[PDB]
Amino acid sequence: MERLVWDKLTLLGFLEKNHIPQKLYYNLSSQDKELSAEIQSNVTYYTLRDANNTLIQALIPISQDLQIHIYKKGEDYFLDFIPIIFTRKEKTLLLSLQTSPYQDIIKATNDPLLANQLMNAYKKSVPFKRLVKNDKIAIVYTRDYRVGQAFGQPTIKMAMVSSRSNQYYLFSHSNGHYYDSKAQEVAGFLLETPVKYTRISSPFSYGRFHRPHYGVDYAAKHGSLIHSASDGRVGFMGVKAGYGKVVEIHLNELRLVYAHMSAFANGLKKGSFVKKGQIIGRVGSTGPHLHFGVYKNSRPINPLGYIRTAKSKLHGKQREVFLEKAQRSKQKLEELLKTHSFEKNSFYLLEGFLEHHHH
Ligand code: NI
Ligand code: NI
Ligand SMILES: [Zn+2]
Repeated sequence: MERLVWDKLTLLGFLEKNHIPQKLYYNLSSQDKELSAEIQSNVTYYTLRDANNTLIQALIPISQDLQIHIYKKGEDYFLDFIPIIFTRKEKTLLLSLQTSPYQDIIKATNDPLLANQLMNAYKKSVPFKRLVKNDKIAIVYTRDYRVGQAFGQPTIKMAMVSSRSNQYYLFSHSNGHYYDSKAQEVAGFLLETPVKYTRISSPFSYGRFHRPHYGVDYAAKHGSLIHSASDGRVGFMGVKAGYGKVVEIHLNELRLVYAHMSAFANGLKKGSFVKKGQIIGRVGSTGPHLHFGVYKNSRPINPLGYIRTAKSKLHGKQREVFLEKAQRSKQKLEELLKTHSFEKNSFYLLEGFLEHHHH
């Protein structure tokens, strides 16, 4: 297949451009239409054409693990939402600061995405802002690959920065949030419910085997006020097929989506800075509901996990398992730092983490 980069088309625009009957979109359920609205610009997608240059297949990612599959069978086109098959690689970055955290990470990885994730993860960290030459930064992270090619964003499993001989750790969890070594949340966001809803008509779902919905649908009256769940900056504001009128707001590594609006607030525009609690529009059905979506580092995440008044902590068996892994991870990081000298090199980018050792 040809590997290409998505630019500005909608699904419908893509169908039109390639002479695929547009009913393939119009016939979708409203849930599938919402799903189809999340094709991001710059995603890598795949196409296959026949001798006539007719589009006979396409694979278009809508998340890190779901994609649209369009294919011609006999005389007709079909559209499925299917899993993405991928390979995951783990690396360990070990770094002695030479210039700035950001520049050094780029030097060692050539990856702005990872560098931005670290800055964001430590955004409120006082020791982080006070890092100086020869302070240490370690990151254990994974990246996902499709036929050899990385896609989406990396995932930080563990990070550590040292300042004045003290080490400041954070760890990911399968729930998508970061935790310190006492299993309490760090680098969180306190989001507020953005509308007065009558009920949640459809919660967030990965749709995973034991259905995918990448937001929360809040049933509300047409015209109900919609308030920003957070501070941030408006990125997009307008109409997207499947979402109707929508506002997107960015804050650190979050993108927050508010869809199906009947109207935007007067004077709101692309680039507007907004405050948590500020009115950004009104509920519509462009019956009525607000679709509220949250994306961390490009990946959809359950918004409800961040609507809380306090910082989260892990509990029960989740806490036990976490702390066990955290201890093992900390011990292993020390061993790796002992066995890779910053006299020889300012950084090391190592294959794997727990299994990494020499002979
Ligand atoms: Ni090594
Ligand atoms: Ni061995
Ligand atoms: Zn929805």
